[PDB]
Amino acid sequence: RDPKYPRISTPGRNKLDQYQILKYPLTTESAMKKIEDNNTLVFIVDLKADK
RNA sequence: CGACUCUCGGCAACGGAUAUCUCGGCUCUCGCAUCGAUGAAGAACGUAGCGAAAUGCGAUACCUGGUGUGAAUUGCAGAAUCCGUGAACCAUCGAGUCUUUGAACGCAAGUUGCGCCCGAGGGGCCGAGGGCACGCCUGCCUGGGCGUCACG
Ligand SMILES: [K+]
Ligand SMILES: [K+]
Ligand SMILES: [K+]
Ligand SMILES: [Mg+2]
Ligand SMILES: [Mg+2]
Repeated sequence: RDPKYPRISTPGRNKLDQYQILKYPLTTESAMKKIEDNNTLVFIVDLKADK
């Protein structure tokens, strides 16, 4: 396919950027235990974000 | 005299009739002609400092932009703004955005399951982003058959 015009002309922007992936951290008592016991941060993340 | 039953009146209950209403209904008349593969109608999930629904909107998410008007919104709180490119849960619309779906279109489907191609940008690797259904029309490219021939 070598089209005579592009069907989409908008570049296409990454709407699932880092600010959508990392919404906010968890601050519950269980989540705070993970910080000093297992060097772990708990985050609320987007549903579309994989590991 | 007392209890019980029945009965008459006064006050208090129970219940929601009556009366007066009404941003609703019903009937009639008029004007207009505008949905969708440029993805509709419908369905799902999200979205507010405090929201569940209804209403609105779509990761730009009770809204962005333009224009108009011209000082509010308010249930609470905080911010912004005022002789101004300037408040508004204001009006209107030409600029935008518009998740998962659905005629629904890579293949499926009680699955966010199973594939292939291109590709900014940082040989290979990692990519943001995007393509790949069916029928049909015009043109085009690559082909098949001694089907009809011509010359070698
Ligand atoms: K009585
Ligand atoms: K009445
Ligand atoms: K399967
Ligand atoms: Mg509303
Ligand atoms: Mg489908």
